[PDB]
Amino acid sequence: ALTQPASVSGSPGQSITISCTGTSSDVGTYDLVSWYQQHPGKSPKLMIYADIKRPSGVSHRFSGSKSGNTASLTISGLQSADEADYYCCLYAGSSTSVIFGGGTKVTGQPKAAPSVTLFPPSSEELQANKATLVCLISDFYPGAVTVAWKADSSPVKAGVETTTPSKQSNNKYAASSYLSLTPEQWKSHRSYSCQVTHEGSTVEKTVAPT
Amino acid sequence: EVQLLESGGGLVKPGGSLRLSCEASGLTFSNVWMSWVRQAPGKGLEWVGRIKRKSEGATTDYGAPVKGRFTLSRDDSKNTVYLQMNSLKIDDTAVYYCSTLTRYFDYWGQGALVTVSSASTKGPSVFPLAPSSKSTSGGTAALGCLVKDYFPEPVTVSWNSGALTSGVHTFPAVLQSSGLYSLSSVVTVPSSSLGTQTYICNVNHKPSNTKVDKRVEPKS
Repeated sequence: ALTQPASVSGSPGQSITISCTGTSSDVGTYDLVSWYQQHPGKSPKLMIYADIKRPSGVSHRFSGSKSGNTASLTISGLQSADEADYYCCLYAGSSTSVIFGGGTKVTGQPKAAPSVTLFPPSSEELQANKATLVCLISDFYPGAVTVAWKADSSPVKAGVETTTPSKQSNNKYAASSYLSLTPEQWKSHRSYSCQVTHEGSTVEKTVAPT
Repeated sequence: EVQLLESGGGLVKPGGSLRLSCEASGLTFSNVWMSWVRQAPGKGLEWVGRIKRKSEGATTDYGAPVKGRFTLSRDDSKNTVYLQMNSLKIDDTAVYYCSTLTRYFDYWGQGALVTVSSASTKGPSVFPLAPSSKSTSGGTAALGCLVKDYFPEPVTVSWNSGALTSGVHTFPAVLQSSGLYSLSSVVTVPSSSLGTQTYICNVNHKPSNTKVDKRVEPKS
């Protein structure tokens, strides 16, 4: 068992510490550990190993220290690109097993309003007797939106599928929402709206039968 | 460089079997230990197992939740490592990362997704999202294609067989109440009319051995 803090906030330019906490009969007695970086939807990467060392293909701002029970990772000069999940692990000799930490997150402090893209149902999908409205939210911060659908002026809860916000490669966030209708409902109403609320303001897109 | 690529991922029914394979390159297989680490969906890294080199007797060790149900195998003559999974359960659904072990984990593979589930495999329905100036909140027009009603993850998307990358924004999938996934890839573009420019999205749903190349045309 290895324990580490769920969340560790920090401002740009400064130095921050993550702790990997073990037990005396493991980390205390025999002091070795390795640390990993995992950006969203991507392979983990070896940052530091054997507590101290670091490959020449790694950024120098990552360093490892330790006490008896607990080894800790410190990051100096924080930037946007440091925003990832961070893990610690340990392996003993032969006839044993690797122990992994829980995984911790780091953070930044900008702000941005979403871009919203909205398409009606394709000609092909209508011909197939289905209809889907596609609503795509991108480049927003913080990673938190509300998506609401309106059929003309009337709210629609039914047939709505909305993703959770997800960290985008440019450090901002992205999300998507789909409204599923019957062709008869789609051509029934004068217009449909995808309404996205972020930090109190709303960006709204509209489509209509054409 | 060094490259590690996995394969054989996709869907398997609980109690069924699914073998993963992982090919090495830019590294001498013979002398390097191979390992698997598992990223359960929305959860942390859990170690699956390690397999020692031929010269040490090709010994193997596994994580407790795995031991007795998975068997880790090797083949240097074919330059690959095999992960065999016998007794499978919904708790095993995960991304499986092929990795090297050295005296920590130096090199990592792209990761294969195993979705243990009683649900059936379903290839996607793919529709073009017609180019429109009025589709975006922002200034420019956009077009894309809709990857609808597939199972399980993942699907990958290219445009013009990888030739088109700049305007391209592929979104994460939604899991629908229907138990099926839907995905969208949008491309930013100059105007609602696009004569002479070709826009074909390449949908690759490896889990269902399905691939769809959909061209997006102006709406009438």
